[PDB]
Amino acid sequence: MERKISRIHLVSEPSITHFLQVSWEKTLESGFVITLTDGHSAWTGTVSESEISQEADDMAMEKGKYVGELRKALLSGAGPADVYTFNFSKESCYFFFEKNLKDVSFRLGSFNLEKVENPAEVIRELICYCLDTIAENQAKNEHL
Amino acid sequence: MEELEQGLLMQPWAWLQLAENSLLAKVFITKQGYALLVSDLQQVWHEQVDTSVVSQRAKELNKRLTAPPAAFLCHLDNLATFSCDCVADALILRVRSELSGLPFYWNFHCMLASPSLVSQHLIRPLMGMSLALQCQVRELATLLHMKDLEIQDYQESGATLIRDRLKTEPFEENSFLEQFMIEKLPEACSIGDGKPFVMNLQDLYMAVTTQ
Amino acid sequence: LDNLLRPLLATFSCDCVADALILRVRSELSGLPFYWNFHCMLASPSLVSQHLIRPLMGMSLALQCQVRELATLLHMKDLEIQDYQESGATLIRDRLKTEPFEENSFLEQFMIEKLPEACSIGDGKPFVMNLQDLYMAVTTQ
Repeated sequence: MERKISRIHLVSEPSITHFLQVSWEKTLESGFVITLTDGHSAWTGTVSESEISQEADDMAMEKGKYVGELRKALLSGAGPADVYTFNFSKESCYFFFEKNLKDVSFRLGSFNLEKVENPAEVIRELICYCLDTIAENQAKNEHL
Repeated sequence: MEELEQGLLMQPWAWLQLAENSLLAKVFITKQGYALLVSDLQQVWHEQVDTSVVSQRAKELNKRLTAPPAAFLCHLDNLATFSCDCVADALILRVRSELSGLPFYWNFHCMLASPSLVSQHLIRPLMGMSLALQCQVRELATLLHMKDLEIQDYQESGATLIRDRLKTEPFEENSFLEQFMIEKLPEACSIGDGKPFVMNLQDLYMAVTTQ
Repeated sequence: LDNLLRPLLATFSCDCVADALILRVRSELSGLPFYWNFHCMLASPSLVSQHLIRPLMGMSLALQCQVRELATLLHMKDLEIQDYQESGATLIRDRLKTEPFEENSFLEQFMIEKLPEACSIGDGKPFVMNLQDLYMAVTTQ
């Protein structure tokens, strides 16, 4: 079971850091649950393996290569030449995310979202986890 | 558009490797559309397309991750997997390429090119270049006779050769045209797959198109 | 018809119906006149291929080979004249001195000055005079 959270900025909110959380079982291709927030409110959505198959086979692409791309985009595997961009409307609960080359954008995928009724609870969970994570590296560095 | 045509006219010939055969193509691309001409060295085909057809056809062939036709045009400028079919005479070139880091596909529905433009693009140009080449041969020949005059000037008074391997027989066209006919005309005039033409003659091609 | 044409290759008239070219001969035979009409449909692009283009490509590339070998002959005669002056310890009348041959300049000057007339299509008259021999030869090959 893998979790991966990512600090993001929606284009609609340049000054607000949004946070993209990803949870999945070793494999983003199999399907995942996604959660977005901005410190006052949070949203969640879901995508399946067949959705990714359909996306990748409308990418004209081998699935897996598009999965590596997704690893770059959503799990922060992007490189210095990589410029992804994220767009979401809180009113419509519709997300999509794109790729910037040739001075142009390329929508990579797009998700149906929903606002969570308990933002604060997912928030506590995420940040407890993060605290734990911090602390571990701290102890390790000490020993080293 | 007509700019596409006129630029194409000045476009030299490329050479294409299909898995089935080879091809020669001259193409003129703009952000406005494209001007192509393709031939298999027995038949020629033509296709001319603007950004609207580009857009709709890409959508059909390639759907989502959508873009400006000019972006595709730019990638085509980059210039992948090529295939074609001579459906009735629509030589539909089928090209799989890598665009946006991903597989791309387009069909050039190249109908038989028109005899007017066929003149305009091969024959009139070919005839022009062949004649210009003959003028080049004549001028190099007169230069070699100037050189023969200069060498015979040495030969009339002293001027013995030191390097016993620099001898040149006096230049006379007919015999060398004959030896060209016999020894090397077969290998030369071999049509092949259109490669030597795209290799060496494109300079003169563009020049003759300009003139 | 042959006896009439071979000299010329009597009066002739030509007309193009929509696609076909129609060729008319006004002449005489046995003192009597002879009238015939040619009915030539637009030729096929296999025919066009084989009779004009592929042979004409062939022309172009063969004369390219001509130019290449004749350029290298120019360079070898340059080597001979150099052997004459630099080590042969001899001079000439100075009225026949020729520039050492380089194909790049030669080409730039040919295409700047001679090319406007070197590639001229014209009536097809110069084509059918100057190269029909090579035409024949490459058709055979």
